[PDB]
Amino acid sequence: ERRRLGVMGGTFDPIHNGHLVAASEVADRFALDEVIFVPTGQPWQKQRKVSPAEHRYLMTVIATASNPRFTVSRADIDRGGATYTVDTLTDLRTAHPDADLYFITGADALASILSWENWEQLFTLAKFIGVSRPGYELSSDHIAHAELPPDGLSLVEVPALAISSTDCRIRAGQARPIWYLVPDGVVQYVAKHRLYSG
Amino acid sequence: RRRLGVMGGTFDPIHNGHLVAASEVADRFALDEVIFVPTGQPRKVSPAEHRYLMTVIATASNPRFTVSRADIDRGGATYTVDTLTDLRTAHPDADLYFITGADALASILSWENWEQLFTLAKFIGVSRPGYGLSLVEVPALAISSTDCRIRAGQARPIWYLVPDGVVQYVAKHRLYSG
Ligand SMILES: NC(=O)c1ccc[n+]([C@@H]2O[C@H](COP(=O)([O-])OP(=O)(O)OC[C@H]3O[C@@H](n4cnc5c(N)ncnc54)[C@H](OP(=O)(O)O)[C@@H]3O)[C@@H](O)[C@H]2O)c1
Ligand SMILES: NC(=O)c1ccc[n+]([C@@H]2O[C@H](COP(=O)([O-])OP(=O)(O)OC[C@H]3O[C@@H](n4cnc5c(N)ncnc54)[C@H](OP(=O)(O)O)[C@@H]3O)[C@@H](O)[C@H]2O)c1
Ligand SMILES: Nc1ncnc2[nH]cnc12
Ligand SMILES: Nc1ncnc2[nH]cnc12
Repeated sequence: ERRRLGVMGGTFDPIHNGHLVAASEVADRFALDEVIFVPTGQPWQKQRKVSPAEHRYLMTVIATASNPRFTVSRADIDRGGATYTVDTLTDLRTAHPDADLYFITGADALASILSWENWEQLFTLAKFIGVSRPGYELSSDHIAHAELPPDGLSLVEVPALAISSTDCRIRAGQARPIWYLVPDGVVQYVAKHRLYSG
Repeated sequence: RRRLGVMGGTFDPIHNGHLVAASEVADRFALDEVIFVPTGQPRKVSPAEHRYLMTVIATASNPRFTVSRADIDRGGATYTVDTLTDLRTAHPDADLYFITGADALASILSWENWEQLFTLAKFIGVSRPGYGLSLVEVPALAISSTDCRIRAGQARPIWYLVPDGVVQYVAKHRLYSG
């Protein structure tokens, strides 16, 4: 029986309960033995100043610590240059050569992955799961510009992804509470390091 | 004057969406405290003691949240005019703000003694996005107690939907499984 590993890729600025719900749901639905959270090292620059990678890594560790089936990888953080998912999966394939990999991320990010990165490598390395919030309307036809390999892509709606990291950052900047949006431990970490209150 | 939130609901189970909503309303309306009030109840509803205890577990860590037994101890059906009359007596010099799901509050004119309701408190309805009385949209209310019960019954996880402590409470008392 091959091990089945989720690879949960995100910038996580901050990680929030929506991400955790999504990973837990996908792990159960796809019978995953473990979910490996991989915070981005250097996410693509958007028109936005991302917290230092070490802060995002620690928040992800804090958030996932209590789950026996979650862990955190530094694979992207400890690779120089912009983060690309072919590289993420090559590294994890190396560290887990006998495992079946399932890469999990937001539906919108998965569209970007498929539009820029090489499909031959991507679908040789893993299957893909796109998770989306209520009201987000994307078809599997629209997530790619062409037909995808057989069982290569699944899409999963997760109601708790109504919670967004952007909303958490704005609230923190406005000195509005992020209790219950964001895990205990992470709330206090955000505040004492003043990550968004600047 | 002191400003008190009154967070009314059946809470079967209480979940992180409820906690998010109460936290936002308390901040937005500068409430000194939010009192959670589990509804009295006779669709098989979990016994009132279990719903009360889950709500206590869920709110314990917040210095400004507490839980009242006023509805479950009254006996018989819950009417909010009774809830507010009880709390008005318990806190005679407080401005009350009654908070619950906007879908519930939509029928307030059909609730018992609506005339007295609007003299006793201000009303705040919290809703998920896409939705006298103020309305507050709360993205986290995409999480619903119905979804939590369905999952638990199907032996699917409710981690992170429901607070720590409440997850394990639900399972060890087999509330929805079976
Ligand atoms: N165009 C790109 O940015 C791009 C290109 C190639 C590869 N990737 C990979 O795509 C993944 C996401 O990168 P990002 O987080 O930087 O994209 P993002 O553009 O910051 O976020 C895009 C959307 O996806 C959601 N999201 C991101 N990761 C998620 C996750 N693990 N679970 C659920 N929802 C998630 C975000 O919600 P929140 O804000 O709530 O997370 C947001 O709504 C990373 O592994 C990254 O290496 C991204
Ligand atoms: N005659 C009356 O005076 C009268 C009549 C009806 C209701 N009420 C009062 O209305 C309140 C709701 O009763 P219910 O909970 O039994 O209604 P419900 O019909 O069980 O649920 C109605 C909707 O409201 C949501 N909800 C309930 N309480 C909430 C809260 N505190 N914050 C956010 N969403 C909430 C539910 O989501 P979840 O399932 O996720 O909570 C559901 O979507 C109680 O205080 C009840 O006494 C009074
Ligand atoms: N899935 C899980 N199993 C056990 N303990 C947990 N704590 C948080 N998530 C958990
Ligand atoms: N709003 C809050 N203030 C202080 N400690 C808390 N713990 C959980 N919620 C809290």
